[PDB]
Amino acid sequence: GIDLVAGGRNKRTKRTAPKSDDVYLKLLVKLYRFLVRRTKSQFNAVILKRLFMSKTNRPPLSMRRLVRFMEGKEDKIAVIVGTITDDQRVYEIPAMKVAALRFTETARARIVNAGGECLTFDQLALRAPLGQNTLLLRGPKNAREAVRHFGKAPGVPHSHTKPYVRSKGRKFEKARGRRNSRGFKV
Amino acid sequence: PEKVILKRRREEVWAAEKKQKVAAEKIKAAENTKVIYARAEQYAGEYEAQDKELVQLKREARMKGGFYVSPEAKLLFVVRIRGINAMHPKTKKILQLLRLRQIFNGVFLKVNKATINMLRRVEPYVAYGYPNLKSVRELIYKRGYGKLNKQRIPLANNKVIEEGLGKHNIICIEDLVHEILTVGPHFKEANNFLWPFKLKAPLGGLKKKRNHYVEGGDAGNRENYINQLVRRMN
Amino acid sequence: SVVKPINKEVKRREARKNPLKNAAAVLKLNPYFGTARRMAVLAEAARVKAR
Amino acid sequence: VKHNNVIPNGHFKKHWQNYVKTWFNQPARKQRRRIARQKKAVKIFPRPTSGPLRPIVQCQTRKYNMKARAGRGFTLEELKSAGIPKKLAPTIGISVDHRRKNR
Amino acid sequence: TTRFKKNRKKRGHVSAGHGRVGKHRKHPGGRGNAGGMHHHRILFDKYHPGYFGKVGMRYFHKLSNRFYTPTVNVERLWSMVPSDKAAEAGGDKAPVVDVSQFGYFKVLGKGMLPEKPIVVKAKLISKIAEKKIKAAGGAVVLVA
Amino acid sequence: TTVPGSLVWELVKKNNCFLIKQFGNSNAKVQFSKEPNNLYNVHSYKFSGLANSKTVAVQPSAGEDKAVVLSTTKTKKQNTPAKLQHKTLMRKEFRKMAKSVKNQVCDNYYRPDLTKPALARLSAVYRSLQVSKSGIKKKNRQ
Amino acid sequence: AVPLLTRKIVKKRVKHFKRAHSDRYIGLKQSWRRPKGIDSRVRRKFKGCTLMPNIGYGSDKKTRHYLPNKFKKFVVHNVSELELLMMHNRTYCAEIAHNVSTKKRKDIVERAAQLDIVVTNKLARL
RNA sequence: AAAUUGCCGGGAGGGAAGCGGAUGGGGGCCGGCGAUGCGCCCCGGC
RNA sequence: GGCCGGUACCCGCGCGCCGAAAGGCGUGCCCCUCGGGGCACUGCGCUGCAACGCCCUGCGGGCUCUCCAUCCGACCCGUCUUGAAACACGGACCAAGGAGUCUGACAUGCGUGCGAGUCGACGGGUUCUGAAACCUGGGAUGCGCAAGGAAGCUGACGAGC
RNA sequence: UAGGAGGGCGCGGCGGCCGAUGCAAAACCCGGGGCGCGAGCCCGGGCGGAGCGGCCGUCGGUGCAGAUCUUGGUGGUAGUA
Ligand SMILES: [Mg+2]
Ligand SMILES: [Mg+2]
Ligand SMILES: [Mg+2]
Ligand SMILES: [Mg+2]
Ligand SMILES: [Mg+2]
Ligand SMILES: [Mg+2]
Ligand SMILES: [Mg+2]
Ligand SMILES: [Mg+2]
Ligand SMILES: [Mg+2]
Ligand SMILES: [Mg+2]
Ligand SMILES: [Mg+2]
Ligand SMILES: [Mg+2]
Ligand SMILES: [Mg+2]
Ligand SMILES: [Mg+2]
Ligand SMILES: [Mg+2]
Ligand SMILES: [Mg+2]
Ligand SMILES: [Mg+2]
Ligand SMILES: [Mg+2]
Ligand SMILES: [Mg+2]
Ligand SMILES: [Mg+2]
Ligand SMILES: [Mg+2]
Ligand SMILES: [Mg+2]
Ligand SMILES: [Mg+2]
Ligand SMILES: [Mg+2]
Ligand SMILES: [Mg+2]
Ligand SMILES: [Mg+2]
Repeated sequence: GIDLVAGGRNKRTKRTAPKSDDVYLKLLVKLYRFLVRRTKSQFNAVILKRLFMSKTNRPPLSMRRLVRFMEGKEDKIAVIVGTITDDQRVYEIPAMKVAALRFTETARARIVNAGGECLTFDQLALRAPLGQNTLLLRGPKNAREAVRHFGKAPGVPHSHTKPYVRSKGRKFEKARGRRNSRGFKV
Repeated sequence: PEKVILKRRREEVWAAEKKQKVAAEKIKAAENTKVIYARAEQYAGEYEAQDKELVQLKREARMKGGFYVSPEAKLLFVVRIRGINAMHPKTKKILQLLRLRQIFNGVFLKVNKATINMLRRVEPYVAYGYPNLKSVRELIYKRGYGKLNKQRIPLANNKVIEEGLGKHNIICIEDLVHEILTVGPHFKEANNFLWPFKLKAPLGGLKKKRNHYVEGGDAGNRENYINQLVRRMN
Repeated sequence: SVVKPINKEVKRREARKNPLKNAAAVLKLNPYFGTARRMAVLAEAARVKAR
Repeated sequence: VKHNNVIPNGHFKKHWQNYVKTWFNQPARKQRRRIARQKKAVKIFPRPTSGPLRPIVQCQTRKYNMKARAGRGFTLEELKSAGIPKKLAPTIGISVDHRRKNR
Repeated sequence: TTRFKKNRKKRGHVSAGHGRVGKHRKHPGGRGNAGGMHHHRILFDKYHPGYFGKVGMRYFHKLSNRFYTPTVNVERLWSMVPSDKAAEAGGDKAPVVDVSQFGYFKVLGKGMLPEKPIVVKAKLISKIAEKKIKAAGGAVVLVA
Repeated sequence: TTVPGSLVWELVKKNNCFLIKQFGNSNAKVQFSKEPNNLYNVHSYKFSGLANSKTVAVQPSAGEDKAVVLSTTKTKKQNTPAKLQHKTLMRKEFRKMAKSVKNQVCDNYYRPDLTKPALARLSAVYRSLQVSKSGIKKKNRQ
Repeated sequence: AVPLLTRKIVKKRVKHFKRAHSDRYIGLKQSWRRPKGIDSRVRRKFKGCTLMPNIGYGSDKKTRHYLPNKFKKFVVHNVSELELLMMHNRTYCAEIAHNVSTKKRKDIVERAAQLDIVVTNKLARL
């Protein structure tokens, strides 16, 4: 006998590989296993594990937010393990070089028509095998609608959690527990 | 083909580079063995002097009409003697901190008011005492394993020590012994480096494990008599 | 242009050599052991022949 | 009832399994209507298969008054202004609506 | 897909995953939302505060069409302008956008506008929306 | 292989008309590939006669004595199935045919990969031709 | 015809794991079922009771699925499937499928003769 | 097909039998159950 | 004296001679000063320990199969229970049948497609094994794109650490 | 233990691929040989006399020892009362 928790074995879990059996994403993973293995680029280590990620851990990035993050750094390549979506609320976009897994059709046209480039991750490893002169960006992870419902319960003090309710209006989740005139105010 | 010659040439460069590294290493190995030889002589030298000096000091006091109080012990060897079932939570936690989480595991300790008061709270579970040169040396050679990158690596050679400690100017097993025995400036590092010793069940048996050594059992402090118990579990 | 030297080495655990009573194992651990033995081995010659 | 879920409100407390309407006859409905249209086309040839002429009307109700759609039939004034007699229009392919107004 | 259902992995296990002590019994808590104020009171108060009671006033025969007012912000008015006409302009010459032809009734003021003047022609508008349009140099027109 | 070989291996790895797999998906699985341009009949991308533009075939000919057929496909004819293959009929002696195989598999950098496998398959194919004609003489259990 | 395997095959158990109490009832099948009973002394592993299969009994990965012949088997149905063993003759042995007729078996045996393929049911159906 | 039954042959038994580990005796069965080939050589022909 | 192992590196071998083989044989510096000792420059390659047996279609070899013998172990399963071998219940035996499914709403997770959009799901058109497939509409159908108010109503002027 | 998950085994269809069979398919029988920790699987011999199997994907009325379980058949009781 030896005093250990679960025999000293790891009880946490991480994705050691992607879930999708998508042949091209499988090919990209083989490239970056080789790149992390031989080049030891810390950038390359980040790109590999982000490739092993679910759709909700790789949220999209709008071109408005990307244009803000690139401003003044147009001698570098924006890198997003995810999707670039077009944003109508922007007018000025600089000529910029963006690598991403996907571009929407409107986004890619907007970037190209500015005089930029819509790179893939295979093309990135040609032009930056160690991620040199790159701007590595994520999108807003906690911006989902589901995230509003997370955290402390809707009916506890100081919580601003969104309740699961089937409709809106006065008859749905407003009376007892939501105002002083009906019982109590949460 | 260009890809053919392009590939061979780099391998020639790479193969050329390796021999320079290996040529450099035999030279460093030659320097090291003399350095290691030099260190071991004085370590062997000064232990003999320390033994003779205590004999000398005690003799001088007796002819003066007084007597020499010997230096208080600094190194303990602690061995676990009780199994892992039915343990009190505070006793359980201390033995984890002492790196004793299996019966007949042994580690080396510094004496401290902080340390001695941790052994007082887990004493029924451990036997301990003051190790000597032979016990400290034979434990480390025979049963010494290193903690390299969280892994238990046997100290079959000196390079394991160099890569293990190195920074603290610990280069050989013999200076690793010295660092442990004469508790030195890097005793913390050189004692955490050693993985907990895995000892035999004692050849010849124990007395009643349930009692203190003073009563005739085996628990507690048995100061120099720990060396007799090392011989039988090593 | 950026990869490191390829490594085809397969290094394995090495078998145990008796660290206390194997000549090529003690010496490659503690090179001074040969001298330390011989000193008292030499002194034992003097001690026995003395009487 | 248990964990943070939406309040369940399914209306399945009657003998609902006796009024289940399945749609396995949807492809056959399309064919019968197609044959019906095709058979009707021959019996009215050469008259157009869309039917009689429908006038432009604005839809009701704020949400739709900006959208024009086909109405039931022409008013009496629209018919008389264009000089198409009241009782001749349905006979020549023009629907009538004695109820609609011209405001 | 019955082959991936987990009951197929509990075959040979007595209780089918529902326990030996507390069984799978018929309706041990009551049916549906029974006990919202008695034995599910913590759950209703914790996750659905406001559930019980009467607030506000009734509206006999509510028709949704009467309440229909689609809204667009000013930040989205320039996607509405075609590029060639976004080119045809002077300093004083601005395109005119009838948001009613795009399905919108009111114009709200979220977001920024480019310097180019614009003439927004709407049924309804907010304070800030016209304040931002004027500050770009354009004008607002009311229609019905 | 009008698309790359690495891509094609991805598509045909888990299922194709040549892969005969037996004894389940446990540690008892045995799998072979019976396509004719696979030298060891091994279902791997190294030996795959499907996911490579450059492949070697070593086959005993049809009813005829001592004729080994050696075939190598053509990298640039991938989309012309009929005239993709360059086959050669050799009825010379073994050591002389061991030269022809090296000339077309190794020395031109075609597939330095399959130097050993092609020769070994020639050794086995050629010996099967002797035994077919001469009849069984040895038992080979020693 | 000479097998490659140069290592003795060690089995940690040769007996089967018969089902508990299948010796006491007739309608119980001998195939292994793990007891789930609350008081089952087989499940609780008392000494003197029938044993349960563990991963610890697992045979060396090197000599796994090798027959006493020191070849690993591959069942063939025709001559074509036999010719897949041409280059594996020192590791794999063919075996004709149980429902291959006498006529077809004569062909497989003739062809296996030339390619030097060990066949473990060469005399069946004749 | 099984439960259950008869006949023939074999085996064992002092108030249960069956069972798990060992092995010893009997059976019954296993020829991929277990090899006789490869290298130098001398002819004598292919 | 017991158990394991038998070498693709660690050891070891060839490159010189002697020797059946152990093993020995050279030079120079330091040391005592006997014995002799210690250090020295080091290079190329190579690199699975052996010797004899027994049997060879036998009355041989082994076997995970069957029976039997002996020693050791060994209470009947399922179940509820703090606790079952129970003087707790169910079970004489065998074969076949025999129990978390379908549907609607919602939720989290994961996969796919598109993305400020997204659905063609009621219809229409077309379709010759197809009740399939394929095309079409939507400029506002659902959901999303904006919220706070009981309501009348109003509706995000652009972030720093 | 209660409980959760992963990876497998097995049964029957459907879309595809690869095959066996009157020179004897399925089912069943065996003191036959084997493989796998195991679910199970492969082969031998017999019986039978016309169908069957493996692989990929997908699907389901898909795995029994119990329920005083359902239906059928069969024992001991007993050549007894
Ligand atoms: Mg409060
Ligand atoms: Mg003893
Ligand atoms: Mg005792
Ligand atoms: Mg006690
Ligand atoms: Mg369980
Ligand atoms: Mg459950
Ligand atoms: Mg139950
Ligand atoms: Mg319960
Ligand atoms: Mg209870
Ligand atoms: Mg409950
Ligand atoms: Mg009450
Ligand atoms: Mg219990
Ligand atoms: Mg019977
Ligand atoms: Mg009898
Ligand atoms: Mg027994
Ligand atoms: Mg026996
Ligand atoms: Mg009780
Ligand atoms: Mg009792
Ligand atoms: Mg009861
Ligand atoms: Mg009863
Ligand atoms: Mg059944
Ligand atoms: Mg829409
Ligand atoms: Mg069915
Ligand atoms: Mg069922
Ligand atoms: Mg039954
Ligand atoms: Mg049961």
